[PDB]
Amino acid sequence: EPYLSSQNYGELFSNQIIWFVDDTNVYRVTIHKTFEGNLTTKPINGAIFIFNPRTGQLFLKIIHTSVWAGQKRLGQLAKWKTAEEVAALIRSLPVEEQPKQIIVTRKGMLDPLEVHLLDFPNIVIKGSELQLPFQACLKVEKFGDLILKATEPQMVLFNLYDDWLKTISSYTAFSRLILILRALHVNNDRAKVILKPDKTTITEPHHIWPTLTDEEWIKVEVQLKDLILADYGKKNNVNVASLTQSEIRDIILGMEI
Ligand SMILES: [Cl-]
Ligand code: NA
Ligand code: NA
Repeated sequence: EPYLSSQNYGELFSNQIIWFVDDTNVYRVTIHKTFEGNLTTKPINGAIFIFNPRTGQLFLKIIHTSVWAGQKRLGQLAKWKTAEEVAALIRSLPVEEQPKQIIVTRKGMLDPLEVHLLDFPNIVIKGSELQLPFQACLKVEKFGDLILKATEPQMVLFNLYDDWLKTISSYTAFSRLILILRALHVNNDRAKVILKPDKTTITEPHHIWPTLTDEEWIKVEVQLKDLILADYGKKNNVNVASLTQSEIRDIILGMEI
């Protein structure tokens, strides 16, 4: 499976078009109370996240619950549907915009993609030793509201780097994005506080993330990193002070240490 690693991910920022494909939340449920009072779940709209780490481009394919109607083994179906939708997107693009590499968030996507991309034999499909939680996008109201409200499947295009590439590298933007996503992933409440340093902190309507000065981003990034390491340390009973620089890099990236 896992070719992408914390020691070769510099590759991500070169000339080949690369997509991460996350199928984690294609078939999706929410917790709800039955009015009768009891706790249980109900299926809600899902999404495929398809992400280019150099450009910041996000293809968001909303999956309406109607696809599940009358089907068994929804976990399996979700994987096969994701592969079908990724293949469809590739075919819809001119050859010069088609990816050369697909990196799957989950190994379960390896085989379905191989089968659907049988007519694109030179596309490399690989797993990742990292664990980049694109699912944390669901905790961003913009995305959470859009997916939940959908009445039909649809593709919506976004960019997860906002205007950052005007002043910082893809690597630096990726590193910022991963800090944001992993922080949201592990502690939604604390991350959103960190991402709102001033009462005047706002996000532009055409953006995903707050408008912050260069200096404000530095502080945010320190605080997010601090949150991720403390959370990890608590979960794994490891003292943060004991961590090496390399271990810290691995933790942020979601890699096993
Ligand atoms: Cl760059
Ligand atoms: Na992984
Ligand atoms: Na700026």
